[PDB]
Amino acid sequence: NDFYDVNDFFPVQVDGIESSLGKYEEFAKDAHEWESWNLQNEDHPEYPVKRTKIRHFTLNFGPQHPAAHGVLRLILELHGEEILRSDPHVGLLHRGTEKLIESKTYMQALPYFDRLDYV
Amino acid sequence: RGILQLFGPLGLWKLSTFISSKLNKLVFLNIGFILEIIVLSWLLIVFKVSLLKYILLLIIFIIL
Ligand SMILES: CCCCCCCCCCCC(=O)OC[C@H](COP(=O)(O)OCC[N+](C)(C)C)OC(=O)CCCCCCCCCCC
Repeated sequence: NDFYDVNDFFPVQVDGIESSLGKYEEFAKDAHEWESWNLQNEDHPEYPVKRTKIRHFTLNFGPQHPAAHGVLRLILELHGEEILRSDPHVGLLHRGTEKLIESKTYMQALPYFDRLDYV
Repeated sequence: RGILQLFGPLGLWKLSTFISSKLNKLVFLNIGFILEIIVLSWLLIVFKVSLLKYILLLIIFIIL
């Protein structure tokens, strides 16, 4: 689901567990203490392992980075040092040029274009 | 069917079940558990060997 998550060898039918001093059910109400009496091996692929979904290291290649040519919140999701998913967050410099040009003449709208690319 | 069964298969099944119940608790994966017994056994070297019978008496007491 959202917060946590939960074969080759034959499924082997074994029933009628017995010891030398009785049956499995005779000492069932006492064997939880006995760690050597458990019937759920930990190598089984179907063994119930319930582990929380701890999110991966998501460094922010954020606005305050010299590599950034502006203000870019580059949300990088990385495991180890490889790159899994990248979601750039543009808009930290949305001055709304397209909205302002609609209210200014064709001569007055020219200086807006020099401010698109600084170079 | 009386004392010779208490001093026999029926009586010895109780004693074996009692002792084997205590033992099966000891076998459990724990580094701290196995560490103390190793350190505890170092007391055998320290004690004068005239005191082995007392440790044997004490060890039986802890079984209970
Ligand atoms: C010095 C004189 C020597 C004489 C011979 C030795 C004594 C006879 C013992 C026979 C027991 C038997 O046969 O074990 C059979 C018994 C129980 O029987 P069960 O099948 O579980 O039936 C009972 C079923 N209940 C209980 C579920 C109702 O199992 C045991 O307790 C296993 C441990 C046996 C310990 C043997 C120690 C021997 C020490 C001998 C030196 C003192």
